[PDB]
Amino acid sequence: MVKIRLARFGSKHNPHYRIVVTDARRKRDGKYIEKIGYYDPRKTTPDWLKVDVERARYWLSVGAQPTDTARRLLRQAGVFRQE
Amino acid sequence: GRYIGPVCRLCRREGVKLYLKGERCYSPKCAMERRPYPPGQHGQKRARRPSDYAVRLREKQKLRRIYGISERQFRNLFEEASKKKGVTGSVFLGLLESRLDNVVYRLGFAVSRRQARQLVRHGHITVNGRRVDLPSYRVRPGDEIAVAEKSRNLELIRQNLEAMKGRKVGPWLSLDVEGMKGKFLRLPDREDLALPVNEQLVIEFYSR
Amino acid sequence: PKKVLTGVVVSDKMQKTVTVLVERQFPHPLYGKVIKRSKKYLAHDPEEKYKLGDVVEIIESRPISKRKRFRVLRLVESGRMDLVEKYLIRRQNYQSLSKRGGKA
Amino acid sequence: PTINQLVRKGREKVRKKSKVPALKGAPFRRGVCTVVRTVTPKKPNSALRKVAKVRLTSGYEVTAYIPGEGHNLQEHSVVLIRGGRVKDLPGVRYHIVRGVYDAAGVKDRKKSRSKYGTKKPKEA
Amino acid sequence: MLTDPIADMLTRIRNATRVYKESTDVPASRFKEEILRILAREGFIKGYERVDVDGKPYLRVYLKYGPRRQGPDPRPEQVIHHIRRISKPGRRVYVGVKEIPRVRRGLGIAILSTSKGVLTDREARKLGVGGELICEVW
RNA sequence: UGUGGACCCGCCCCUUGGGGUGUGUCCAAAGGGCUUUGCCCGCUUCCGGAUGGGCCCGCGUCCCAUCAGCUAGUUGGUGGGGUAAUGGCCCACCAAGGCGACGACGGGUAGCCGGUCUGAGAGGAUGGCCGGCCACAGGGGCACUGAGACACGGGCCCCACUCCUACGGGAGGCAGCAGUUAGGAAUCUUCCGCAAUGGGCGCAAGCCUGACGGAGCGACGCCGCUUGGAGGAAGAAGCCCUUCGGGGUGUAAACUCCUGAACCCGGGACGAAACCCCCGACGAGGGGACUGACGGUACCGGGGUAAUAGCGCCGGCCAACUCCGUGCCAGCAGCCGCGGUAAUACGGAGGGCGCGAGCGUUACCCGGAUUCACUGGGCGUAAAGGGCGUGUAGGCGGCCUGGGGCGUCCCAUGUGAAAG
Ligand SMILES: [Mg+2]
Ligand SMILES: [Mg+2]
Ligand SMILES: [Mg+2]
Ligand SMILES: [Mg+2]
Ligand SMILES: [Mg+2]
Ligand SMILES: [Mg+2]
Ligand SMILES: [Mg+2]
Ligand SMILES: [Mg+2]
Ligand SMILES: [Mg+2]
Ligand SMILES: [Mg+2]
Ligand SMILES: [Mg+2]
Ligand SMILES: [Mg+2]
Ligand SMILES: [Mg+2]
Ligand SMILES: [Mg+2]
Ligand SMILES: [Mg+2]
Ligand SMILES: [Mg+2]
Ligand SMILES: [Mg+2]
Ligand SMILES: [Mg+2]
Ligand SMILES: [Mg+2]
Ligand SMILES: [Mg+2]
Ligand SMILES: [Mg+2]
Ligand SMILES: [Mg+2]
Ligand SMILES: [Mg+2]
Ligand SMILES: [Mg+2]
Ligand SMILES: [Mg+2]
Ligand SMILES: [Mg+2]
Ligand SMILES: [Mg+2]
Ligand SMILES: [Mg+2]
Ligand SMILES: [Mg+2]
Ligand SMILES: [Mg+2]
Ligand SMILES: [Mg+2]
Ligand SMILES: [Mg+2]
Ligand SMILES: [Mg+2]
Ligand SMILES: [Mg+2]
Ligand SMILES: [Mg+2]
Ligand SMILES: [Mg+2]
Ligand SMILES: [Mg+2]
Ligand SMILES: [Mg+2]
Ligand SMILES: [Mg+2]
Ligand SMILES: [Mg+2]
Ligand SMILES: [Mg+2]
Ligand SMILES: [Mg+2]
Ligand SMILES: [Mg+2]
Ligand SMILES: [Mg+2]
Ligand SMILES: [Mg+2]
Ligand SMILES: [Mg+2]
Ligand SMILES: [Mg+2]
Ligand SMILES: [Mg+2]
Ligand SMILES: [Mg+2]
Ligand SMILES: [Mg+2]
Ligand SMILES: [Mg+2]
Ligand SMILES: [Zn+2]
Repeated sequence: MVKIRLARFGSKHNPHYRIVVTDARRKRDGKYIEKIGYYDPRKTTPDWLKVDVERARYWLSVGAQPTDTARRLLRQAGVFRQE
Repeated sequence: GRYIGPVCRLCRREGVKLYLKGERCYSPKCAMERRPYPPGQHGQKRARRPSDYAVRLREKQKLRRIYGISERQFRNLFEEASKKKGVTGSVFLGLLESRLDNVVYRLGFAVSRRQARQLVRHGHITVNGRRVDLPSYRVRPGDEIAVAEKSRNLELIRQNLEAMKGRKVGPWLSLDVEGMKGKFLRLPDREDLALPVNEQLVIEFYSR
Repeated sequence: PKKVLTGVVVSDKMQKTVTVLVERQFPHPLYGKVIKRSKKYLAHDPEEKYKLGDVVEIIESRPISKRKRFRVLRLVESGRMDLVEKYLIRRQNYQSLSKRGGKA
Repeated sequence: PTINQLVRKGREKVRKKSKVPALKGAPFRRGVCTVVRTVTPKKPNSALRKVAKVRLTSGYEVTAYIPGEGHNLQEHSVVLIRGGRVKDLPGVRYHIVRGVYDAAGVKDRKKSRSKYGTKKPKEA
Repeated sequence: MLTDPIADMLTRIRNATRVYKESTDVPASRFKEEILRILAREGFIKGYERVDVDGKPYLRVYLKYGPRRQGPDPRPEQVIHHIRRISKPGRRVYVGVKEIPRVRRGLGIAILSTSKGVLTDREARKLGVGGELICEVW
């Protein structure tokens, strides 16, 4: 099914993931359906994680299944927070 | 520094003191004294009218030789400058002057550029309080170039900053001889430099 | 949108099918001058309602056969063999240009 | 040509003819000598130019020049060719790479050593 | 028959001016007339009028030159130095508003025929339209 | 059982097989687990979403016309078969068609693209790496199972080949990673790990992932960096040229002092927080624990030695000249051209120029080359007017008015993936 997962975009020893919505079957770095965020594991800048909850929620509402790390990040940005 | 080899033999070939050795380049010993003619078995031979091309080749060599930079780096800086907005001549000079190893020479921490280059390499220099051992490192407006706090007591660094007392420095710069701190106020302008080079001939050299 | 083209009916010698010669104009990709290029489409005609010289509109359709992926939409104006003539002569002119002799 | 003509026939792109069918236009080609004669130059020249007929691996049989003061190619040695005409010997369009395979590099050569395939001599 | 009446007119003027004529006649056509209005309005020609030569409608174009000059060859400078057809039968040339050219950094003009009528390159540019690049003049 | 859905006929709305409705007929299901008498995992039919895909159409996509005619499943029709579905897709029958100089058919070559290189641009060349599509999995054919395959590490047959063989008969297919061998001018480690991202299966634990994340080898490319810094004779020795007086290498060296690449010692990462478990509703939210291949690597701090230089060129183009050897020889040579005894062009040497961890060479692409010219060329004598005419297609077309609005121009809008 369609997923919300991380696509690798940094450089050697300089990982920079790109949180994308893609079909489960594509290369992890292949053609995605939509970019809905980014994530710098090493937090090299204050802005090491953006998400756009609006969109993350649209895909979740239509099927998109996030990987474990994907939701960990989506949650950290309050995608599932309902308070 | 770079090139590594007789340096005063370049001033000789350029027929213009490229002041790059500190002392001596003042004292009646710069070779350009009682020996102004170029090096080699034919140095004093009646020079033949130079070719339009030879003229631009030597002007580009005179400039690059002043900063002790490789042709690889010189060219890359010129190309960067070329495509950049603004008179390529000045922008090019602006960039050359922004090299850390140069800013160190300009602030007097070193008597020459080859020395300044070695000071930067050996970690005796600090930009914004952080060690930066890259001669090619590009200083930017607002940066503070100081002497490494652990090198402030080096016999060489002393006499060099002592001599800077009362001594004026480039209008686009400013230094505190006390804290051994310098300041890159702004990119120098064509009019601020007094280089023995018509950089127009250099722009032309790279269109041949 | 299903492409709609307009051309002339040059062939009729077919059952429930007519050939529509469609022309188009366009600037030459390199030389600029506007040039006329043409193409024949085999269009569907269930009632054999159109004849030679009929200028008809043709519309992009669901395949009716190999070659037939267009159906005749409507008639724009009829009778005019001046158009059929160019095609015919240009067709007959093919006798001269070859290896064998021909009273083209 | 009128524009209509250019529309009808267009312009024609000419083709570059190789000056070295060292096939597969590879940079070099390996071969085996079969003859190692001398040849007389032309025009206003005269001398015994050294040359070799090489049975190439590319299924080609060609003559290659043997640059350098003196050589050691026998009527059967394996050699490598690079391609380079010899303005003086019409027909010779390739050079033999001195210093590769059975082609010894020029001895006692101090100058253009890199060409002629000759190692840097020692000194102290 | 005349294959390109505009090319013809442009040329009659090219020719007439080069031998310094007082004026020159050109077969009459509305289109040609609209072009002359530009030339006149822009100061390439004093103007033009509608005469009927030998029973047929022509347009007398009154040419314009500079002052006599000094030295060898006192011939006046041309007001219309250059005037060349751009679009022509056999090779029609159409430009979009963003492609209208600038004849001699503005010291010259380009007459194009748009759906808003015949306009100079500056006029057409302002009006925000393009069309057939008729000629070029400077 | 029939929510429903499928099919036939009818009616209605739509209008190429879309939606509704009525009668008739036809079609459902699977169980399992416990933090057991509910909740979880799952099953069935249907409507829809999302994603992925099939098929069709306009336009664009190399060379040869010393390839000009091509075609009979061919072109179309009716009926049928087939499929998820249109279609000669396939079949029976009927019609006689279809295609071509706006280049059919035939031959040559070639995976296409985003882009890449070059170019002032127009354009030329190109399609490695990365991303998208296609195609193929020893060569040829075929179908089965499946939502999906005509299926690289599934199946059948034919062929070539290797292998085992009790000769009857069998087993195989690195264009996966690595590696071998062959060919070649030439292209790597039979490595480490699943710690990270991604994938498959599982409630989960977790298992599997030569995808991948890393390390290895190669100046193959790009960038950064070092082989020292400051002082040091009107100037050592040697080499070197010399009008023998000097001139050059040369501040170069020696040497003085300063720093301190290497290397030693110490500390030593980010990449990892989730899954999981506890609280809370197996939710939101809160809490906790496990987990690093790279690696004792990066980086930080202390200690610390002056410590690789090369290659091409110096007749003109083209930056750089002298001696000697050689004597149309030996040999240079990109093009002009050098060498038949004073050679700035060969060979060496001193010196010099250029670039420097590289420098040259060969090959190939674009440029300069307006040297196929659209931008941007030509044809009296330089290459180029057809021997002349008639005329077919085609190209082109006088003045005025009107309709249309195809070409053309304008506004808005959609599209123009990411990378570049
Ligand atoms: Mg220290
Ligand atoms: Mg240029
Ligand atoms: Mg060559
Ligand atoms: Mg040489
Ligand atoms: Mg029911
Ligand atoms: Mg209906
Ligand atoms: Mg119905
Ligand atoms: Mg019903
Ligand atoms: Mg149960
Ligand atoms: Mg036939
Ligand atoms: Mg049928
Ligand atoms: Mg069917
Ligand atoms: Mg039949
Ligand atoms: Mg073909
Ligand atoms: Mg191929
Ligand atoms: Mg470009
Ligand atoms: Mg060009
Ligand atoms: Mg381009
Ligand atoms: Mg392209
Ligand atoms: Mg490849
Ligand atoms: Mg790719
Ligand atoms: Mg496919
Ligand atoms: Mg194979
Ligand atoms: Mg099936
Ligand atoms: Mg395999
Ligand atoms: Mg081999
Ligand atoms: Mg893993
Ligand atoms: Mg995983
Ligand atoms: Mg020194
Ligand atoms: Mg785990
Ligand atoms: Mg509980
Ligand atoms: Mg939690
Ligand atoms: Mg030393
Ligand atoms: Mg030379
Ligand atoms: Mg020179
Ligand atoms: Mg000899
Ligand atoms: Mg001599
Ligand atoms: Mg002589
Ligand atoms: Mg010499
Ligand atoms: Mg060209
Ligand atoms: Mg010409
Ligand atoms: Mg002639
Ligand atoms: Mg004639
Ligand atoms: Mg004839
Ligand atoms: Mg007309
Ligand atoms: Mg016409
Ligand atoms: Mg009209
Ligand atoms: Mg229109
Ligand atoms: Mg648009
Ligand atoms: Mg858009
Ligand atoms: Mg893009
Ligand atoms: Zn000096």
